[PDB]
Amino acid sequence: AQAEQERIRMLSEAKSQIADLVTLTASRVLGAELQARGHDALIAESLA
Amino acid sequence: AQAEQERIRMLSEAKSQIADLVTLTASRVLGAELQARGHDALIAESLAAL
Amino acid sequence: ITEELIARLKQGITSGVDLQPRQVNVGTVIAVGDGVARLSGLDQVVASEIVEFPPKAGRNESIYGIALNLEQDSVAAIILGDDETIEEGDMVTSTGRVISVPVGQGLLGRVVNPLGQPIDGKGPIVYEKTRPIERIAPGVITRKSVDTPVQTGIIAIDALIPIGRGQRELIIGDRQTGKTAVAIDTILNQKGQGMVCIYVAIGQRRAQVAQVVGTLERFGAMEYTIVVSATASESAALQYIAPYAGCAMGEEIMENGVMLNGQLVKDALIVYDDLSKHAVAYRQVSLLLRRPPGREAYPGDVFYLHSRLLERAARLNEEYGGGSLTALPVIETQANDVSAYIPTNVISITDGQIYLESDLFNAGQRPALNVGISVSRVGGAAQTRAMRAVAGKLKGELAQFRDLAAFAQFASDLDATTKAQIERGQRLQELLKQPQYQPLPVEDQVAVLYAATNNYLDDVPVPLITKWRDDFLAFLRTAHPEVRKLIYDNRLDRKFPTPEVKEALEAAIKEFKATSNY
Amino acid sequence: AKGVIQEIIGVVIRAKFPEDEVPEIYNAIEIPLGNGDRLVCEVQQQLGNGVVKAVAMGSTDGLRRGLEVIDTGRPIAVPVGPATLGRVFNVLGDPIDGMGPIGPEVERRPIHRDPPSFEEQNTQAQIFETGIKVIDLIAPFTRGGKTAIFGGAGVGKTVVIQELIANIAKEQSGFSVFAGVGERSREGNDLIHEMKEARIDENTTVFDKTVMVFGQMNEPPGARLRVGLTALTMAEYFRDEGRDILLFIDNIFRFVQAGSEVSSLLGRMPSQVGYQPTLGTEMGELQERITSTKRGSITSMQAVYVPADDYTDPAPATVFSHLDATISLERSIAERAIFPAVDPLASTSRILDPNIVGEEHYRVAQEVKRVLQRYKDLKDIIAILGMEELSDEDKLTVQRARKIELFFSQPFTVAQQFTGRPGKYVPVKKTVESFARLLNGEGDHIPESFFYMQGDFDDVLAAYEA
Amino acid sequence: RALAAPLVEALLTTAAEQIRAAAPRIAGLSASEAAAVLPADLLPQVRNFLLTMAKEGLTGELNAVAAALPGYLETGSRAVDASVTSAIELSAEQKERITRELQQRYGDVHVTYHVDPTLIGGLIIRVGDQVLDNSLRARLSAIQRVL
Ligand SMILES: Nc1ncnc2c1ncn2[C@@H]1O[C@H](COP(=O)(O)OP(=O)(O)OP(=O)(O)O)[C@@H](O)[C@H]1O
Ligand SMILES: [Mg+2]
Repeated sequence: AQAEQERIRMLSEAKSQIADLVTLTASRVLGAELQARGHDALIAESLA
Repeated sequence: AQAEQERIRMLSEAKSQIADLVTLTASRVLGAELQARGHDALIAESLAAL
Repeated sequence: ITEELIARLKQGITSGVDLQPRQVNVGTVIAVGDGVARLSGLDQVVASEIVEFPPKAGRNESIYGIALNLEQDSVAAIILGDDETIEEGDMVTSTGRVISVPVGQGLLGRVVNPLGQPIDGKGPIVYEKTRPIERIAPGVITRKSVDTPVQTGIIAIDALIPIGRGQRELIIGDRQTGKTAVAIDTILNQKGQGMVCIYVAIGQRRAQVAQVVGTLERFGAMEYTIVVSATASESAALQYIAPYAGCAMGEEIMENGVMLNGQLVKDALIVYDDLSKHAVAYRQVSLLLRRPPGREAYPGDVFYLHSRLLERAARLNEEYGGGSLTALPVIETQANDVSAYIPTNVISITDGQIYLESDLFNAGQRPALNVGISVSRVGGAAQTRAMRAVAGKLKGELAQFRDLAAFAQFASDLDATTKAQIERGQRLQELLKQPQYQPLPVEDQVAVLYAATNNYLDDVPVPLITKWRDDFLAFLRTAHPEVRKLIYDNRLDRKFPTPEVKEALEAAIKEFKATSNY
Repeated sequence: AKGVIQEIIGVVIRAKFPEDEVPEIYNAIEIPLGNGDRLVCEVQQQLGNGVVKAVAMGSTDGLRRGLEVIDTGRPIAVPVGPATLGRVFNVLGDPIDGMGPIGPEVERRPIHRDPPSFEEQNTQAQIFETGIKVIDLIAPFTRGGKTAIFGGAGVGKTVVIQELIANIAKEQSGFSVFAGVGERSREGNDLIHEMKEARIDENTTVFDKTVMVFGQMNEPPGARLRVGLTALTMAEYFRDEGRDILLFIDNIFRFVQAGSEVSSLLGRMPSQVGYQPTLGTEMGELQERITSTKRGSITSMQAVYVPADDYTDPAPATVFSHLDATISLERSIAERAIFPAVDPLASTSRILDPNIVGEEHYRVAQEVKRVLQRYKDLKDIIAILGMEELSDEDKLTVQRARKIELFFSQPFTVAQQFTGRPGKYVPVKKTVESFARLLNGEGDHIPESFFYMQGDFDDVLAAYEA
Repeated sequence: RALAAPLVEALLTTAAEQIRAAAPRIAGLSASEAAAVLPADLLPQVRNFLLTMAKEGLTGELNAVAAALPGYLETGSRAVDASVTSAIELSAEQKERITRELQQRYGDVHVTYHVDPTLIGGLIIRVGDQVLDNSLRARLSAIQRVL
């Protein structure tokens, strides 16, 4: 029952996952150029 | 003690799960980015890497 | 505190990976035989690495292989999984690790592959440490003389052929004789003796390993038992590396220990269910690799094969931890051919033998030990002082009966002393007879043997002797619970038959005999 | 997907395929012949540059060094289904009986399949109810277990097979499979086909409930090697449906021999006495598909022929490593008109322990075979003492032993139309109760020959009362 | 024909090696320009082959001629299988680009192309027994760092 702490902890989309996606995909994997409209919406729809 | 150990294991599992989500969503992302542009840029970079 | 997760991440992402492309060396499969691939030019491969065979079209998994032969311009890799999928031209990647197996508290009550992958279907293995297969033996000065006894639970073994922690006793027998039965009885008897049993099951049928695991679970012994299994259908590489994985899992117990019943247990017992099948698997591996054979087609380094495996079973001294690892190799001879190659090798390697004969097994002596030839070079050092003090007369009388064993059917027309010796030997042999899955604790065995060596079963007829035991202990289990505890408490006393326990046991035996009729 | 034959040495064919289309390790080669039919080979070793070494499965007495070969991609595909029931097949699944070929609509399954995983295996051994008193008492089978008969000819082994098929088909659904591996074509065929077609049960012939696959001695070593796997695939189809299957691999040893030859011609380095290095693994890949899963159980009762009388030989030892029960048919029991020639002694089974069968079953099975533990050793004494006229109590033991030896016999349903006696199906509980009550002495009132061919002690009593 | 193998193979390999070595220096030359560029110390056929292609301006393809040069006195079967994996299906000009950058490994050896769509970007270059991966290595290295 206390394991619901995981569910309440993971509700940090803006805090962790969005920035982690941005940094991982732009700075590390590819070059710094990440400019295409719709990545924010894609991240939002994929996280859900 | 086993409940505490399982709580720690659940925290580790949550970390692994969010890692899986960030990796999978970063694989979904950058697909359209490469489709729009830069598909040949990576090819050229790798060919120069030889 | 999700901010801790965000801080631990986003830092290793930014500066924890090199991401620099570099040439890596791979190999091409150029010939697939009966489970053997050649891998062509895969350099920088260690002599026993576990190559990967990465997934390709039509195969969503990876079959691993062991690069046993590092030839020139070729690397003959023995395939651990199924060879029917690997084809010529397949790419291989050399994982830099020699085969390692997960170890620790996590692998208790779980059936695993020799690679540490669970096959009981009860979830992933929980672990944090991997121990390497094929490590060097502990060493000469690292060990200590074997003193603590391993209570088998069978009167014959525990009284005449002692097994101690660190002693390597060989269970050698002919086909269906009770070798796995003896091993399982030993495993079931360690319920409260602070030992972690391990069962390796090299080359056994899946049904037999399943029934063994079911027996162990049914008796509650699958909370301190690790079951490895490389069954007959599995590739020869898995059967070849099964005992080494088992003994690595046991060396983790011996060196670091695990929390069993809230106590740090550093003693382990490992049962190699068939080294006669492990040797066959290694012979198949060698002959498919075209290595030069020897006697009975076994490779030259097959004595080395079992020697590495068994010489890692040691009794460490107090400086190195005080742990232990008892090994119980099992061998299936053919027509009692002890002089065969693998049986002689393992007999020379081990510190003792438990000869199980088909003649005694068929006759009715269900624990089919042949005490005449079965030896334990540790001997009395692997027995409690109580059992050591009581079993001497047992051994002497059994030897005397064996000298007169040809005379049992002519007992009537013999000397009075010879007839008495024959009758006592028959009673003792019937006493040593034991059912399956009924191990007797040390105090019960001591009580029964004290009643037998002293003239107390003389009036009981031979066919009822077994029944007598099965009643007497029950009596001690219910009527006189204190005498059993009294025996168990001073079992380590140098002069075990101290007057208090002597009077208690005498009174218990007399009270039982007076009430019962036989 | 088309290669060219390079070398032909006996029944080993080397074929070079294109670089990117090399066949897998167990695919079929299927060499086409001029006269319309094809020679289906089986790959055994990928090697070289597109070159595969394969076993012929046929004569190869009409093949050049340039013939094309058409890889089939999949291993030897055998027809499985209700259609392949009551029919005789070869190693390739082609029906060798008089009736027509199997229709294309029938599912074809690969000959090589993975045995069931460890998780699916039963955690407790279970007795297999055959109905035969001596078999279900002395040497009980195992659900998904292996049993071997050690008997020659004229001891009723074929009739035992027929009754086992009939009993499993009546009490359970009980479809049966018979793989004659390296059998005499006279014994295996036209003396098994005719006897099972003539034998009938519930107006249905035994042959109608049994599949047959026959790889005989005349066929090349590969055919005798893979006939067992063909039968395993056919039985495993029915096992997947949950139905219980009884499989008779006649001369499983001839399977091992076949492999040996297949290795000797393949260039494999010999092991032990000429046998193949891959002996244990080859036997495991066949004996591990014979197991009792949750859905269904393939119970097997094989036949083992030991060269000379050597049980030390690697082939019998490897066979015995995978055996759960042994049934020792004897000439002496058969010639005494005892229709089931199963010897009460020399017939063991690991199920005979009180934990599985039960304490009463073990107790009586030890009570019997104990009066015969001496094999009535009194018979030696009777020979030079005439019983000393009579034994103090031994004479009773002799009477009980003779009565139980007569009682081991049972009228078989398959022989019901031969000897004119109805077949008796005896449950294991009835057998244990009957033998226990006979050993108590209830059977000390009836004379001998009243136990001669009767199913239960109660059936013997009815006869005494009437 | 059998006697040809050693001598003809050696001469053809020498010509191929000389043409490949002089390909960088002798690029876009003429008869006199490559005569002053390409070393005249090579084989009598080698110098002629180097000069004639440049005289007609086909000097850029002269290196490709070297590719056929060994195969003229060989079975021409030892061409590296430089497999090229890329998730994006590649056009003909893309494949020409890859082969022309890949000739630095031996020549234009046997090159096979695959998709493996689960890759993202990049391309996996498997030349002989050396593999260069540049497509999904980054993400999975990152997931290893994260875990
Ligand atoms: N101590 C015993 N008490 C009672 N029955 C026993 C005992 N030991 C063996 N048996 C009987 O003998 C059978 C065979 O024993 P077990 O499986 O232990 O032999 P094994 O030597 O391991 O044989 P295998 O070579 O087939 O693995 C058991 O199933 C059981 O019926
Ligand atoms: Mg065993």
